[PDB]
Amino acid sequence: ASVIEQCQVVPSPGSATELTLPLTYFDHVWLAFHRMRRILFYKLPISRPDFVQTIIPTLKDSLSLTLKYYLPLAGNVACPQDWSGYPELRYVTGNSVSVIFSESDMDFNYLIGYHPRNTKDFYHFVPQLAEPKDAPGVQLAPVLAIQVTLFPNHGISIGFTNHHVAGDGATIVKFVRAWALLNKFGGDEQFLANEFIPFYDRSVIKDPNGVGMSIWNEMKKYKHMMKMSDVVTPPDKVRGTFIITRHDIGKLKNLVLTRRPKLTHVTSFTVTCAYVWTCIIKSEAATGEEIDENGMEFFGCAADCRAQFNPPLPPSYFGNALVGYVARTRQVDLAGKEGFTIAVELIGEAIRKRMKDEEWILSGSWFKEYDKVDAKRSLSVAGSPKLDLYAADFGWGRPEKLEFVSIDNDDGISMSLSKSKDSDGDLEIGLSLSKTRMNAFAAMFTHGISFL
Amino acid sequence: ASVIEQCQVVPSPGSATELTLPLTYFDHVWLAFHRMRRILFYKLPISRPDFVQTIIPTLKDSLSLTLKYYLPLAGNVACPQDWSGYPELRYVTGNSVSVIFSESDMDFNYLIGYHPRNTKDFYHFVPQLAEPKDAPGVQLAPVLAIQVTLFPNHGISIGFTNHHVAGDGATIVKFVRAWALLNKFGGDEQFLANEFIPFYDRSVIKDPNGVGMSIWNEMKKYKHMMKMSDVVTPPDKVRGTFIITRHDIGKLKNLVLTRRPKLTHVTSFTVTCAYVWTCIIKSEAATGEEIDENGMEFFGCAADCRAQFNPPLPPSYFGNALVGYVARTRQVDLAGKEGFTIAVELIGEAIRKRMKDEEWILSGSWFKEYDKVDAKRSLSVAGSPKLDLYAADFGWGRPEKLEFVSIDNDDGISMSLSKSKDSDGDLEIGLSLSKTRMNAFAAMFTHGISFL
Repeated sequence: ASVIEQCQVVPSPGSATELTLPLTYFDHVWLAFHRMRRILFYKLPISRPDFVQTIIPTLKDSLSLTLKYYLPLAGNVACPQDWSGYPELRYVTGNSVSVIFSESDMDFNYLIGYHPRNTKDFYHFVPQLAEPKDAPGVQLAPVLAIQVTLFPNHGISIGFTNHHVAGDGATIVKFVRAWALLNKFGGDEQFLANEFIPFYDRSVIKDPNGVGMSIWNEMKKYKHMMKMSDVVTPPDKVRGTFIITRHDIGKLKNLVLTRRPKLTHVTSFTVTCAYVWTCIIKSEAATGEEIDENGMEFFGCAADCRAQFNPPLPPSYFGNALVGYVARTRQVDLAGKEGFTIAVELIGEAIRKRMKDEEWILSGSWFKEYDKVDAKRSLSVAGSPKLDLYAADFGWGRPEKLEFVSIDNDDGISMSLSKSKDSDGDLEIGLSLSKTRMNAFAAMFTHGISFL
Repeated sequence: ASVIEQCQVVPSPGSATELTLPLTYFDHVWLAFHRMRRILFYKLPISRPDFVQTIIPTLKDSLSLTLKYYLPLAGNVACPQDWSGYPELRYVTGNSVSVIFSESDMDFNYLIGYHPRNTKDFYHFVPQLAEPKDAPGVQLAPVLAIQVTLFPNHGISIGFTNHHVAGDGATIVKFVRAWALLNKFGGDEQFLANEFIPFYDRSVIKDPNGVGMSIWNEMKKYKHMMKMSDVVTPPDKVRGTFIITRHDIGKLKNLVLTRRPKLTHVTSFTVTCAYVWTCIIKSEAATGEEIDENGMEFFGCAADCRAQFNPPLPPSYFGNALVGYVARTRQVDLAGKEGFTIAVELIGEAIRKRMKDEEWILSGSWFKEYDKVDAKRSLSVAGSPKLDLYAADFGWGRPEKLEFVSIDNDDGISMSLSKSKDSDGDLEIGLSLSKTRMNAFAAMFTHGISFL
């Protein structure tokens, strides 16, 4: 149910008029990627009246204020039509962010549970995101849209939809964080920490090998691959959160040590993913299935490159700086007894390999050449322990539940990962699966840990 | 394919002519129970000729010799037709054991694997067991039948079918053991250990409370319940062995100690069953299922009573001396995280309760009154770690694989348990399940231990 659309939410008075940003080679690939959807739920004893009275005006302000900092987010990513080259992120005085305030009679308490919940109901709280308009010899595409949604008496949700080409994940979260700060302290910029102020000037993304060009004036020939429209198809899968616990991580690390006592790279992340990985693989057998126990199996994830020789890139640099790491193995051994130990070996050495490896980013940019993986047989991680979007206090306190809605659309299994709401060192795992798989998996997760 | 039936295999020259044994209250209940089927496989480079030349005559001898000791096994259990009372085990000079030697072109190596195997193919190697004949005012039923089966070039199987009213499990295994000894040493009785010589005279089964009568002249009214005929229906389920390992048991015991550091009763048996129990319960959820997480769940098993104040019953006493122990709990908690710990608590205290408790056997014989359990929602254990039927060396060495075929027919989940073939302290778990359940379970078993 719709309350008021602010088709416009322009950046605050003091904002610049020109901001156009040509895409780094980091940005290019995301053009062929679907859009990102996150929701934040906030438990509140809020009435409708004062949602309209307060929440709207105050959010409306604090937002525009935010955008004066995170300017491209009102912008539009320009996409070249002929073989002229250079996609830019463009912002011009006039264009703005679409936000919708809606009200909803759905069970809040249900939605914010950790128990598996019908995946299709989360699309109601994430904005749909406008259709492409035209400029000369180019076409523009909205980069961000917000839905704020009241649950009379229980809380507010805040949905976000955005193009990965603009954002980063690291970059988008900084932005929410900052918007929250700005609302929380009623737009006193003296509260906006250095860390939440974006750093724009590119070229600090040095590119000697002309890969920004190369990695593009070649994609430039497959535009049907780069869907410019945001087309959402909610699937019937099921979405549930899993909490692996400070202690339990410890126990896992402990297990590794004992068994394979080499290995420098045994971090929380890598035990966690390694654990999930084996549960996925193991839980599949459980659901009566024809599976090639001999076929290869993949795990992948995106780094964040800002730590990079030269001087490590300013931790506020705006675009994308993701690079993918991939692990691989036959299912046979991943499903057999020393599977978790092997999982940790692989995932770990996937990272320990291409770390301070600047060459492989800039040169041998066949970082863009990890294209012999079976998307269908793989496991992709979304977030990062580092990213604490649970810190996004808007004034109504921290959130009750996070949902990374766009882990759904992936062609073969994707998992969210963030810090717990609650206990310092615990982690949240998000998953989106067929109800029977989900059942299978929830039982494997819960079984292994209980022997730890 | 049939080679030669010895419709007769009478006991050796020196045998007694009269042996009739009235049933203890231990024996009565087994009248309403289906028959027991076990197979032993022996890996051998054996040709057909010398199977006929040697194996047959030699087995044929050693067997009759054995039966001169274990006499009732040629007998017939008499079943009263009018309300006169007293079922007896009867043997008379003349009656004998039916044995069949057959040959088979099925893959031996397949059958003796631990991998799940089509349950229906094991009925080919266990004898069918004759139809009831008549005596005046009574009807007789064969108590035992043997099938010996050649696999040209790979081995011999030895199937057994028998009425639980005669045997015991403890009693039947002693008997195989003894037959093996007798063949192995070419019928030199000086090799037959005191332990393998049955003790017959009852009344050492003291009964002051007249329960032999009571617990019968009441069953005496439901004879359609006591199927006198052996009617076999092979089901399509799947049968696979699981090896929990000396070490792994240790690790489990260790886990208990740490968590619930009270509890005297934490034996291998009770961790093992407790473990399986939780895997059963947990693996059911995995297979997309409607299940009452609030409904009660049972575990049961048969003791062996020979250790019993008076003087503990001669360890060779012939009949049955089984009593059932039952544990119970809601599925909810058995499937949740402290499930295995709770499993051990329950199973353990089920035993630690009615141990040296002679009263509860003789008096309060409402040991026979454990009849509020949901057979459908329960887990029944067959064998015992003690019983080493792997020691049955006939001369061709110890066996390659044991199969307790009659764990199939149970109305809700039954598991075999014996010593490993191989490593001193490891245990074998037998199960018979629907292929999808079986898959589910094999993955749970294998997952939990790998974190141990």
